[PDB]
Amino acid sequence: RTIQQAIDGLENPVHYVKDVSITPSALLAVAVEAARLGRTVAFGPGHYTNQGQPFEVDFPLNLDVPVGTFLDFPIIIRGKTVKMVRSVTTNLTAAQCPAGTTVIAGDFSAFPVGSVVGVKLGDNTNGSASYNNEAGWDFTTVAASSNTSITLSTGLRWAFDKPEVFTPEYAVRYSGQLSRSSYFIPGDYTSGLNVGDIIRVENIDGTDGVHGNKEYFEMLKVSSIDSSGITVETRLRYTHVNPWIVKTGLVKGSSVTGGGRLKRLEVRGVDTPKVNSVDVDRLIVGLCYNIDVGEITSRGVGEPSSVNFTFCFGRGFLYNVRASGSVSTTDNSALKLMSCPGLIINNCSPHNSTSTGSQGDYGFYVDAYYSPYWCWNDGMSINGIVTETPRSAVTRALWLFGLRGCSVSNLSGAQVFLQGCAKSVFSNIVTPDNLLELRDLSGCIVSGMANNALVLGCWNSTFDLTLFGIGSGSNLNIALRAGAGVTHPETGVPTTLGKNNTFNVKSFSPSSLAVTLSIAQQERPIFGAGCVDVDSANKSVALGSNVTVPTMLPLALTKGIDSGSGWVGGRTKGGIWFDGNYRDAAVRWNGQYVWVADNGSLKAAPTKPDSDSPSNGVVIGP
Amino acid sequence: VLKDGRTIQQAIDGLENPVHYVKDVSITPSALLAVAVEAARLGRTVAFGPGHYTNQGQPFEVDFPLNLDVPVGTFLDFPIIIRGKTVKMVRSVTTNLTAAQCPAGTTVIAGDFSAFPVGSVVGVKLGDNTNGSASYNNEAGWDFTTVAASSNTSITLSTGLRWAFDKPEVFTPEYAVRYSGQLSRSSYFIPGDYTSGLNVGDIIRVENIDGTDGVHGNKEYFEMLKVSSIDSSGITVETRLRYTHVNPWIVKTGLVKGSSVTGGGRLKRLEVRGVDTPKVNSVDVDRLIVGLCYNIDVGEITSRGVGEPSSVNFTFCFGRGFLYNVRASGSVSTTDNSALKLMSCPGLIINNCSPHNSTSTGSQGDYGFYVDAYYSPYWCWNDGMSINGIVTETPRSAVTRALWLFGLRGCSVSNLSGAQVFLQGCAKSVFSNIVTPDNLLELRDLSGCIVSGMANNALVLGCWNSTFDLTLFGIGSGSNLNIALRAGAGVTHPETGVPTTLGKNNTFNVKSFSPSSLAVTLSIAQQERPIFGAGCVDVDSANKSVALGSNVTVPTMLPLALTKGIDSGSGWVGGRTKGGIWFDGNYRDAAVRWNGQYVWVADNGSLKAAPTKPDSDSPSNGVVIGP
Amino acid sequence: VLKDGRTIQQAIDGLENPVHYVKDVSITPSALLAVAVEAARLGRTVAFGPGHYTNQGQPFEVDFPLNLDVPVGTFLDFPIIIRGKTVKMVRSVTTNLTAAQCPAGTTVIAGDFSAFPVGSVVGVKLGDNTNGSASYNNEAGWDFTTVAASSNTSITLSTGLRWAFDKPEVFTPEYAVRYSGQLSRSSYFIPGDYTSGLNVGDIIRVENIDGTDGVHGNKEYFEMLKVSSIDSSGITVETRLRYTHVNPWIVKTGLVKGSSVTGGGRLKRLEVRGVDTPKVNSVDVDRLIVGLCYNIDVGEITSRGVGEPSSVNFTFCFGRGFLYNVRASGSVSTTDNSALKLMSCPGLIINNCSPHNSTSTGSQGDYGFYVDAYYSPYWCWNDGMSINGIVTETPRSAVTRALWLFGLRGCSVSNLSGAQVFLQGCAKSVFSNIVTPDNLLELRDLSGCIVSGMANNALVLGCWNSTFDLTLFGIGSGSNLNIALRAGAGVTHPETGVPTTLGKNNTFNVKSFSPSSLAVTLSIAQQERPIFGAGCVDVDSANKSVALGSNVTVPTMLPLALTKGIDSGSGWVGGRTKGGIWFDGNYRDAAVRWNGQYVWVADNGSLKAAPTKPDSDSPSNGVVIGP
Repeated sequence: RTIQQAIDGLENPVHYVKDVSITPSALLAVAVEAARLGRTVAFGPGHYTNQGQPFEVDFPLNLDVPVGTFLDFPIIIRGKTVKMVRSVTTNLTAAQCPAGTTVIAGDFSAFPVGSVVGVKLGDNTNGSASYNNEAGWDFTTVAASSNTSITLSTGLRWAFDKPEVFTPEYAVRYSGQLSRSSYFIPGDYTSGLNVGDIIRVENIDGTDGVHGNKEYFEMLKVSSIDSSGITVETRLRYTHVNPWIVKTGLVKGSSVTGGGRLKRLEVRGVDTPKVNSVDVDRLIVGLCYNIDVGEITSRGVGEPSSVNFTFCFGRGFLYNVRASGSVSTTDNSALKLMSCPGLIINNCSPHNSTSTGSQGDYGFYVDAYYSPYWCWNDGMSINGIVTETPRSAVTRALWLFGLRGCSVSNLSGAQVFLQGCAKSVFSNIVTPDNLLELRDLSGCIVSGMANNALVLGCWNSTFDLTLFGIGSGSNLNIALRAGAGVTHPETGVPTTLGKNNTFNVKSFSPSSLAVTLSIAQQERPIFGAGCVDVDSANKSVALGSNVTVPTMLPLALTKGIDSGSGWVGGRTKGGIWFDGNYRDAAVRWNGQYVWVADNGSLKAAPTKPDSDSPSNGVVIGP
Repeated sequence: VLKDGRTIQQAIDGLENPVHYVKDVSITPSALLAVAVEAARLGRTVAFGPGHYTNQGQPFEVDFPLNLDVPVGTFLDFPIIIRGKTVKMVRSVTTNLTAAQCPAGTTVIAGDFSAFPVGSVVGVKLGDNTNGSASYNNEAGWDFTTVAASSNTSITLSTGLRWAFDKPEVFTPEYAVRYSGQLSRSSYFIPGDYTSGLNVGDIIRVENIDGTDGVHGNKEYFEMLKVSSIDSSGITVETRLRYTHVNPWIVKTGLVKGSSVTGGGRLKRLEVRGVDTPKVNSVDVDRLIVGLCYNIDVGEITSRGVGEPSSVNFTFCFGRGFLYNVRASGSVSTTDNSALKLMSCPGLIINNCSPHNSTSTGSQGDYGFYVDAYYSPYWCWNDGMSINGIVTETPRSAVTRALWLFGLRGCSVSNLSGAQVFLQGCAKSVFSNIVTPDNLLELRDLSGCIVSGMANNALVLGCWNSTFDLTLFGIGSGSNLNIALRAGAGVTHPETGVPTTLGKNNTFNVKSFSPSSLAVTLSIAQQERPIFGAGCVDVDSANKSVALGSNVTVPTMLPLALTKGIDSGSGWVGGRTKGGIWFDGNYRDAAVRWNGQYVWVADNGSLKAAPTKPDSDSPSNGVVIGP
Repeated sequence: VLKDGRTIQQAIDGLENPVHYVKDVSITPSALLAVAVEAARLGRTVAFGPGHYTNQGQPFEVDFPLNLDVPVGTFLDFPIIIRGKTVKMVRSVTTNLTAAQCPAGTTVIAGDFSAFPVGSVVGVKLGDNTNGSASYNNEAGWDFTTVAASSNTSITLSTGLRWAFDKPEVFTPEYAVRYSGQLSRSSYFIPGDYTSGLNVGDIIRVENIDGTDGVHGNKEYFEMLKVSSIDSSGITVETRLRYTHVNPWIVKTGLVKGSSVTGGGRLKRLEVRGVDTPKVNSVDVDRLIVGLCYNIDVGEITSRGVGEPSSVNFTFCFGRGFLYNVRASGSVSTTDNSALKLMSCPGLIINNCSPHNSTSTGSQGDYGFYVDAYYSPYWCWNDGMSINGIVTETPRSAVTRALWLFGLRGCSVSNLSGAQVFLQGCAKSVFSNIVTPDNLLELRDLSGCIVSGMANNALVLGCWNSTFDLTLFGIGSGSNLNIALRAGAGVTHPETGVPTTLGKNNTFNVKSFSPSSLAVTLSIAQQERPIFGAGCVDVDSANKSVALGSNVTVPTMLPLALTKGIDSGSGWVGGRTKGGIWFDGNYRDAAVRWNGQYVWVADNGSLKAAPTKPDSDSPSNGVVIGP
């Protein structure tokens, strides 16, 4: 009967998964068939648990997950970080494969002498920050191989746990410098690369990492190629010296949308992933290009992060994200980004982060160190981050580290830490109940309002702050404290004195204990014309150890200011116009009030004159 | 008949009419309700075919999740109301009484209350059939107390009603407990044993009684919170408290678990009330109301209005919400209201709203955008909002005010443009990138705020510890006639509620570029220690640069670039500095003008003075003050 | 084999081939049009199954609403053009005349115009087969006049054509009336009786003739407005007028009522022209053009380009639009153009645009982001836009300028980063959070603007009543060699159009941190009353702090933190203050450096001077000025 066949077909659309009991292998076959067409797999209502197994694909996945569908199992889309011809896994420990290792045991017969070989951490280890390698890739050449060992031509830069050793499909050493902001890489790569391929550029000898470190890399998409060189779709973010150029195998697109719920989604190694309008309890996006992720909610799964983004390159968008429910024992964050240059971030609202010991679990954290790598967060635009204090002994809530050339605005709710940033603007910071902590910023502009503030180090920076209170702990009774730095963020030079920082502080604490500004370990601090405090305070300017060339413009501080011969005042052409008579052009100067009288003479008196000729007045001249 | 026993007719009928798809514009209200009930059983969407649906003219109301897909070509032309339980109740009695029959302080209410046990918790709300009245301070209030007596003809409350109630509805909460002590703002753990009534995922109402953390120090305010863990020692909530409460009631709500409306089509009227995590996105809604919800997500909305005082409202939305890409218009009011109106939505991120075509009939206004903290009786702070990107136009009204923000604290606000802004009664907030060059900028009773941008002219009333960094292009035409920036008296400190008429410690950095020969750059009255900063500029066509009115004390000035008259007096305070100043020049460019002299250090090191600006180091009208 | 009328095969065939689902990539252009016409009757979507559709290589053009659902896996690889009527017409005559044959001032046009009555309104547009030419100032112009003579061989216009036209098309509008007098910007009511030609919901074109409210005071500008109410006394419009018009034409348009393209898939080329409220969202569009639309909503778009001078552009969009989350790339030009290009879009909110990979072949540029107000002949202001979040990179071109904003007024702009910004010919706008530390920041002919952020170095040309608050890290390498901030001559005031070479009353607060021994912090010429504010800073490695060039008058300085040479002269003006100053110290830290002396008040109250900074209160080189 054709009618029965027709109705059976109508009741069971291809590409519509509606049986929660679909086997893992049948679900995989659905996804394989959809990918041949490039179309979506859609789901009917229900609670799907996939026999408790992860569902992993290495090809494009386009899911429509509607309201009423819960995909309650791990879904992992995983492309190839480096495209490989062969690989040998290993169970050596980091102690058996320490930094500088050149000989690795295993069956390496098929690895030709002189070929390029790469080494990565095994897929069943997280490595360790203790030997500075949780995410590292190393490239070198084969000096010798046998069915018992391989000899590398240069030693491994870091220790590896469970090293996996492989031959890249296409990997070439560049001789010379690829400068940041370039778009053309000279050379003949036509034997290995095509338009649309994504390459990894792995620095070896350059120093354009955070703190001047040499471990960093970036991904780029080839937009043109000929025998003279390749052009890439976005300009280089970092300067590389003698890098490796390596072909990746990122998956060509993937998407997850629809309004339903996913327990755990991992999107790794994808070119142009989209994740939008879903509830994802745990979301991980890593080693991707041109991401677009937004309108996401995430309740967490009790892991140290709930949503994180790692090594995302190109021009990404991250918007309208509510993330929560993370629990950590070491530093981590509900919403966490690590080295995502060029990303636009708009409107993130994290909350309910918890730490169970002595370290933090932040609401929002942008970090540039993922051992071994120190890739700058170059050129990010961040607007609209609303936080609350972690449920933690650590009250820090929002932490930005390793940003350069970034525009940052509208940060509110809980304690902000800005650390190790360069040439960036941070405005509309609104955290009136909290400390604002600032460390080792170079050429930054910081403005907004807080309870109290701490500046450690910093160079050529401006701090334009309204402060409502004073410190309670290491900054006890001080509205703004400045102290020693540690490291210049771009050069990595150890540096304890801050230099040339401008302070425009309006301090409104009504406490009789308040010390408006307490400054130490600073060269040429500048106290600007915008400084204000009120006369209930205890002290206006306390200068401590190692302050040199302190500089002041006329301001509206009301209580004690420390003295000394090193003060530099304002400088001007044109004089000044003291526009007044004895009433309102009397200049207070040491123990006198000095004024020009109505008859043109210069006078002085030890108390403010109530006439042009007070009885305690004297004529200076003529 | 088919292999599974069904006839062909049933199989095609089901394919041509899926249970969750509504394509018949003539579907009855009862049949539509049955569709919605069945979709809620499966947690899934009801989708519509094209057509103009009127539901026999009837409102369509549900008290369970509704998830609608309303595509382009579908017009749901009937009210749709999703209504959860603001407080979960085990019994309730409605009355017919007016507010005059149930005044403030009432303890005895007529009706059949025989099932209300003495000593149980009893609540009173306005009936759903009244809006109350701001005239007795109660449009939205809830009161909780205990039963002191009950019978089949009246009930006696242990404490008198806080406000009068119209049509009071008297009820037993399913779970309500009185807390003894303070719950501080920014806490996340509430001590006590709530395990007999609460579970993880429940939403609770915390109703303040004795605390003063409302706007103006008022005692009427509340918030909602979601329970994230519970044990016999206390509950934790998934967002920290926004307000400090003292001896509050802790009350279990019955918010609906989710709901959504999406799809590209058009709805005449959508009310989303008492929903945990509602989503409304990518629809045209003529009248949208979202009220008493948690963790909202509303965006990509257009609204043409229905000629009512507001077109789009958000009221009492708690947790962490998003509101974005909204175009609203078409409202008509007789008393103050707004096309897009928000009342007490702490923690909300608002991005890109573009209201227009708002109209008022009388002497009050119909604003484009209004964030308000007073919804009588409540004064819940708009604490911790982030607002970016609001474009307004002048209402069609006697009142030119277009964008009004009241009762914000700890808020980051930026990018407000197009028509007249009023900031009122805000604290510890930043308002930047204000761009309203054709309009007055009005600022009243701000405490610890920073306000920057550009306008035609400006008015500062009161304010404490605030900074006004403004470029102004014109001068006032009415109550601020010919003044670029006027400062005058305040009314009330916003946090403490203390009546206060003098502003204090405000910084003014005003660049005033009106070319009018009538312009007065700054006209300052009723201010203690106003500070005229180094950023002040005007131009020498002005009539006057600084006029000082009544009750100005300790006026303070830093060296600046104002060019016309400045009022004199012995109370002026100048800038203070270490290091002296370097007057870097000789007689031509280090001559200091001082009263009627020019004073300079001559090339031989002597100090000279002359009554006109010196054209040489030794003018014939020069005098040596000394060597 | 029957159901209730229909055969079972009918029903099965209907279900296997639903009528609004296009799933056959072989569908003919005629059949696809018929699907679109049927959907428009219902106002519903056309949805596509997966596949690569090429429409037999034909453009697909409609002049009625189109609502497409284009899902992931669908590629519509052919041009799709939705085109409403810019002006509704009742007759039109096309010609093949060249611009030399129809020069500016032309009153007589050959052709069969026997159907055009003397005294009726006639309009002239460029033919649809021409682009015109900027060389005779007309790529987009419309002219309206009356018929003075007509016959089967020519028409005579009552007034000469304002510009030359190539292939002029001559037509009678359906409804066009001349307004006598001024329609002021910001108004909403247009007096007169238009009921014979207009209804609520119509969109009108207001074409200025005699007003001067264009950029540079030019007379060529127009806007579109939607009628929200009408009676016999006048019309009301949904949004207030953006421009002031004098003796304009009021012309009825035929904009299409709605259209939309969504769904996740890919389109080769989409042109949306003459549409009331188009929506384009969540699609990949290689080339996207949106022009002459009202209340646009375009967002979540990616565009890889087609190698044309622009990839995505918006022209003449009115009302209240949104543009958001756009990644555009792949443009290639030989004359100025931009990957993402906007021309005259007043009132538009723009949020989060990330253009890249733009290329130009010769001496002009191909920018990443460009907002322009000149599209010949028109100079319509970009009035009241809000722009936030633009990330650029340097074009692959000899021109390094990457982001160019021209002809903005009343705009709030923030968060511009990544590559070289040019702000030109803007008025009464704020531009903040500019972060381009590797690049020149170029600023020309700004009036009443506030510009803040950080760059490598900066150039200010002209400008009036503006503020430049900048941190600079380097110095120029070419035209601005060795200078951190250079100021020079302007050209034109942007609002009045008055030719003006001197800037006036600009405030410079520059913090310059170049460590180069060549650095000149400020090099100022062609400026009246430049103000060097109290926020200026440099470091003492620099060569020079302030170099004054030709035509600097009334240079004004407040006490600041510049450390190297400042040019001298008698025209310097210092700060002004009430209350004196408190030099709070003794000989150590209240010594005033003054010409070649240090002056201080000694502990005994006498005034002293010494030629070196004093190391005691009575140095051996000191002198008592007086007691």
